[PDB]
Amino acid sequence: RGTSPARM
Amino acid sequence: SRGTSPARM
Amino acid sequence: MERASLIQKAKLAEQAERYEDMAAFMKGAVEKGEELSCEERNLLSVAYKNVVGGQRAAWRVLSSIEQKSNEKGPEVREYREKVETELQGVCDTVLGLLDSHLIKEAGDAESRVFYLKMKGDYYRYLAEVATGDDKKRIIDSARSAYQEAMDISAAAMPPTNPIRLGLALNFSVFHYEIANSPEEAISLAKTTFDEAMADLHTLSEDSYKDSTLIMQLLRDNLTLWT
Amino acid sequence: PHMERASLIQKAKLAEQAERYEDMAAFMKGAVEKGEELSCEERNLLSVAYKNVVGGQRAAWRVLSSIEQKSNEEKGPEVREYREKVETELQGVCDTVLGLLDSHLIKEAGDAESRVFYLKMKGDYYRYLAEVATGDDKKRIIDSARSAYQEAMDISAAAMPPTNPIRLGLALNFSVFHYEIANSPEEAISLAKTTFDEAMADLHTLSEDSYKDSTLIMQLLRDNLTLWT
Ligand SMILES: [Cl-]
Ligand SMILES: [Cl-]
Ligand SMILES: [Cl-]
Repeated sequence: RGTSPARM
Repeated sequence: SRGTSPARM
Repeated sequence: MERASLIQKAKLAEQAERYEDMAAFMKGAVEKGEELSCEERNLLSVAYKNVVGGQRAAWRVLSSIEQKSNEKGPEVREYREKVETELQGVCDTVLGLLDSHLIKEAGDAESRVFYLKMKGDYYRYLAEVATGDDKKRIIDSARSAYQEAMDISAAAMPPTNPIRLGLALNFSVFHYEIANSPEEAISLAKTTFDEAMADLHTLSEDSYKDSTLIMQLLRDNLTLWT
Repeated sequence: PHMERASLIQKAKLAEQAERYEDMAAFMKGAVEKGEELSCEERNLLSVAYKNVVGGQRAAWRVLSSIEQKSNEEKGPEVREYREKVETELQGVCDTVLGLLDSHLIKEAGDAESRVFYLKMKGDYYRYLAEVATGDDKKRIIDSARSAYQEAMDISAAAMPPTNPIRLGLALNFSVFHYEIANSPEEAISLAKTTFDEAMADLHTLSEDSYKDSTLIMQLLRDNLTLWT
């Protein structure tokens, strides 16, 4: 998907 | 590093 | 003398790409009752995002095979339902950790936003596989968690904060793909992209590895949606 | 009450597509336990399933051993403990495969290609156990791996052409066993060279599809010879 990485 | 045969032959 | 060992083994499990083990170590560390550091929150999220990611990917493969069926057999549905049930179990475990420990015991706004974004995310993963009246309830729970995180992030974090950005990115994806609100998704992503973009290049050595990857995803989604 | 053999085989094919190799291995173990022989297609589903499961454990083990060695050459017992846990799980999967091979699949007669396939598997999973073994246990495990590979070699030489992909794969893995496990690099180079040349001499006789299959494994022999010489 075009969703956020797990780490941020 | 070297290789060994694939699982499917 | 166990929490330090659990976090050290979760770091080793990540390096060894043993994410089921990593998730078990992080669940154990959370269950110690102590709050998680910024580093530790990412070990928890990396562990479960990789576990559930593999289940989501497998589920999409099996559902896509069902879109072929008779251009077969009940086995694809049975096996997809097994994968679906395991995925739901992992999501329920994460949501249980969030509610029984992490959201209540979060000490600052950035951590609280991080966990509420996680809550919205795992309800969204449940919504991806849900159908009917259950899906409606799950969608409401996901929107509630994301909206609470949005309210806190707007009042407590700068518009360039990577966690605030990732939240807005995911909530816009929730609007487009889950809630059938494409207009709200575009409005949110465009607002997010612009407000962060105006400040990103004006900061002084702040968190840029986090921001750069998220803003690529916003730019790419906006390209597909418009 | 139980699941049909055909359904287990169909779900193993689905599990491969979905890259759920632990599930695939469980479906194939169930299909083997039905007592019926495996087709050429089914033999590959069994090998693909366990090679991927054990491959992930081997990779994790190498990462953890590399960290452990660096930590000696960061003063905690957790690296050794976690490497030992992964090692024990890897050994359990190898023991499961070897158990399937001995309790059902390997027979004293039957299709030579399938027997060679299973004896090569036996040599391979004893070789994976040797990768993590130490002391007098390692010596026993190495002997078991050489016995299985040698029996497969003897059958393949008398029953299959030099270009047979399974014969080629066996020779490739037995040469790696010699080089990496048994400390016999000379025998490893000799075997790889011999296997490649005997197959090359016979390639002219093969159909387009057979030549693609054989030359795919001959490229692995070519690659290791380049690395070793
Ligand atoms: Cl981190
Ligand atoms: Cl049956
Ligand atoms: Cl095949």
